[PDB]
Amino acid sequence: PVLPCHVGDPDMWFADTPAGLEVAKTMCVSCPIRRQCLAAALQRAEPWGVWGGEIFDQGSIVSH
Amino acid sequence: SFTLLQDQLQSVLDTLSEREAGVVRLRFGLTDGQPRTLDEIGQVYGVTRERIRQIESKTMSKLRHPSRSQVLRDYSGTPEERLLRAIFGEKA
Ligand code: SF4
Repeated sequence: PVLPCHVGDPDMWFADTPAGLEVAKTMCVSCPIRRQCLAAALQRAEPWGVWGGEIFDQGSIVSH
Repeated sequence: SFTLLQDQLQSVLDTLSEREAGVVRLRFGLTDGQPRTLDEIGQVYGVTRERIRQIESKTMSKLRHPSRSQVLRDYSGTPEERLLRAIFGEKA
């Protein structure tokens, strides 16, 4: 069951630029477990990275 | 089975930077069996305890991420089993 984040470099989901994070967010859109990944990352309060097609910051979504 | 876990864990850690994998190995005692404090790791690398704290937090997040963690799904006491339980919590 291919997940988009099994494609390319894992560090794409922890990119050092806004443009890099936008690419990772776009990869997640077609993920078959996207909403489950988002829910679980919120529960764990992931400190950074793209999870469920959203950017995390100290367990919060960067929405703007 | 346990040797295959050790091999797979090594392969996942080898996808991190030397510094990233080094902080995780020293924190969990993966090489020498002795977990090290953020303080001890700062002294070894000549980096602030605060930067080591940030690296540990950010790297554990990378290791939970399915991009790195998926392969480990198939798989207490040992450093390897403790790292597994820090990545997967209850799923161990
Ligand atoms: S939603 Fe989660 S699992 Fe799916 S591609 Fe994005 S990060 Fe990977």
